[PDB]
Amino acid sequence: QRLCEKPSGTWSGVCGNNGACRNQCIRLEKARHGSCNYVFPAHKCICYFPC
Repeated sequence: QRLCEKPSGTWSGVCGNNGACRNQCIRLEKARHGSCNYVFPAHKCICYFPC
């Protein structure tokens, strides 16, 4: 399947950005991609790792 997502463990609380989220996942969680996905009813930071 696609990239296997992993809930940002370096992030906390509500999320309001995709880039800072992505960037954080890149450097801190060593993720290749990241975004602020909308897991209803809230936006959560999700890092993407090569699956």
